[PDB]
Amino acid sequence: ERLSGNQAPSLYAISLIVVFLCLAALYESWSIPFSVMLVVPLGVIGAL
Amino acid sequence: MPNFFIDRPIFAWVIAIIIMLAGGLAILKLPVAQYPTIAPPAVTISASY
Amino acid sequence: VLVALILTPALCATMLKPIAKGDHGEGKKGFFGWFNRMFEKSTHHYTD
Amino acid sequence: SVGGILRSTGRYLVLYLIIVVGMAYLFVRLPSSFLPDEDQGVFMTMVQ
Ligand SMILES: CCCCCCCCCC[N+](C)(C)[O-]
Ligand SMILES: CCCCCCCCCC
Ligand SMILES: CCCCCCCC
Repeated sequence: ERLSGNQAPSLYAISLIVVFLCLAALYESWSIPFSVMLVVPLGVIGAL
Repeated sequence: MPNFFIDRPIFAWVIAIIIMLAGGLAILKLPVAQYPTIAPPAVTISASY
Repeated sequence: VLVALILTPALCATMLKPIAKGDHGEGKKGFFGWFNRMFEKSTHHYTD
Repeated sequence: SVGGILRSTGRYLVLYLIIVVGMAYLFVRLPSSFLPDEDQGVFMTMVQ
């Protein structure tokens, strides 16, 4: 428990960043990806 | 490939940014030293009479 | 070589300012104006 | 039904922010463990 442990929040941050970048390449837009990225909390709410 | 990314400049940026991000995260975990293991390994047998 | 085939061409097509036909920066003001005239002159020396 | 939602637009953006705050609350509220205790068809009794 002491040395290392809680590294999940950083990996979730990296996950969403890389997904946004990959979406940006797919659509060739910095803005359009947000239309997909805004759906994430609509899924997480159900799990919780 | 050049003509592909000439029309797709955001794609070109994405590839570069992902490479840079991967590199940034690597620097945090990468160990630091003067040299790597350049010295050949040794084994010593110690006995007493 | 990957950066030069992917990123560099994309930036050249979007970021580079148009250069007029015949312009070699010989008409620039200050140091860069002097250096361009020096180099253009040095190129003629070399080719000859 | 979707046709009527797009006429409103701004209304459902406020509902979205409540879901994000609702999601944020449940996540903070939810206790955290590693792996649940499983019934393995066996257990031990300590006598001291
Ligand atoms: C470190 C990431 C910064 C990327 C910003 C790129 C957008 C600026 C415009 C450049 N352009 C896309 C026209 O080549
Ligand atoms: C760490 C990831 C940064 C993402 C870059 C976004 C590009 C800006 C668009 C103008
Ligand atoms: C860039 C080199 C210029 C000098 C050429 C030599 C002429 C004698």
